Amino acid sequence: MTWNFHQYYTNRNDGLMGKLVLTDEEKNNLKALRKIIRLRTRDVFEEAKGIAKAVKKSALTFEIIQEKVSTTQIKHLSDSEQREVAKLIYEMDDDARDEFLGLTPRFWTQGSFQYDTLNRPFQPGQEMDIDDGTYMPMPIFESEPKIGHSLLILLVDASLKSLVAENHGWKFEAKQTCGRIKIEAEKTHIDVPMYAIPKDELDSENVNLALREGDRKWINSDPKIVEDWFNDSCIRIGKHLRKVCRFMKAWRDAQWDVGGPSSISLMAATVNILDSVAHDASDLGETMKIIAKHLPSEFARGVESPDSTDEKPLFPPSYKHGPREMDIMSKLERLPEILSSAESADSKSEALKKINMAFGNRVTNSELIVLAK
Ligand SMILES: CN1c2c([nH]c(N)nc2=O)NC[C@@H]1CNc1ccc(C(=O)N[C@@H](CCC(=O)N[C@@H](CCC(=O)O)C(=O)O)C(=O)O)cc1
Ligand SMILES: [Mg+2]
Repeated sequence: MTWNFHQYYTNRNDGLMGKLVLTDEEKNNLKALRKIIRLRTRDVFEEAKGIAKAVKKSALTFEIIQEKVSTTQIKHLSDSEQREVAKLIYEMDDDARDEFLGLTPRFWTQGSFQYDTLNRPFQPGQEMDIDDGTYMPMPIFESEPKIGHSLLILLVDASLKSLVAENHGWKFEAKQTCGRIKIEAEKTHIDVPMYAIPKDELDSENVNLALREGDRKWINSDPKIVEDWFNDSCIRIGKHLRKVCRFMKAWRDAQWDVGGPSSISLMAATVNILDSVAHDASDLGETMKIIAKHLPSEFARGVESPDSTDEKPLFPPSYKHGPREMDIMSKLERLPEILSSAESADSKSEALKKINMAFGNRVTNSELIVLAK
């Protein structure tokens, strides 16, 4: 009794991959959602820039500026927020207004869904986490850019909130790093962080994330850093990297209804292990056992972000562990034992049941599990 699980994992119909990967349709529906947001955000900025251009032509009273604001999509903000938008437009200097009039919101063409490892949600209440940033090409700024933090966030909020008003089942929720649209019926939420970038390329640093609460209004955070890291890793290691990342993310979804380690911490740890430990990429069952064996050590040490400019660990080191991190360490230690137990189970039926204690009950096809060669 030594069971092989390579097809349990990799089978694109009945295997774990077949249960995790979104259909071409479901993917296109997320793309459609994403497109609706981007269009509305662009539309809102035009409406606002429309008012700004009228002010450049003639400096209107605040009352007239406010009336114009009130009949834009910005009408979906509160009264005080509309006043604030109208006041910011009223207060613009010539230099600032010309900047604003040249600003159109930008979106990332290279962005995939979770580095192309977005899994179908497993447990009831679990939702797909989709991020689509809005990039604001502006002059490089020291503290604050000509176009203010406040105005930009208000306009993005107006965009998201105006969509929420026109679409039943949608809700808005403001977060630290982003505005969020939650669509519970579609088990989906999409986060719209807002970044400031240089007008002329020059993209290394000076990607600035807008923070909604607190003293710092902007922080340096370039999502391209982690994206490049991971894409390069997949090239260096092989096509199985994304698969094993999907599997660990699925394991996480199965072990915790809410909570568990971040997907990125699992990706960083998995990459570290596959770079440093011999494995056979032709057997994902053997490969997963190798990953399972080494994860506890990766997490115990704390998981460093692949972005060297991020001082905060993706997962805390052992000495900073509370009940939640202790819980996570505990399940990580169980994982390699679960995989070995499945491997030596009495039957196909039992082997499936045991491995499904790691990844949840999804795969129903025991025939994917085969007697070892
Ligand atoms: C890559 N980048 C980069 C960054 N950082 C670093 N460190 N290195 C980098 O290389 N960050 C940002 C930078 C972004 N590059 C971009 C360049 C252009 C665009 C862009 O979306 N342009 C259009 C969008 C409108 C549209 O197409 N509308 C469509 C539909 C819009 C839709 O839904 O998609 C229409 O006509 O209807 C525009 O100019 O308005 C988006 C991103
Ligand atoms: Mg998100």
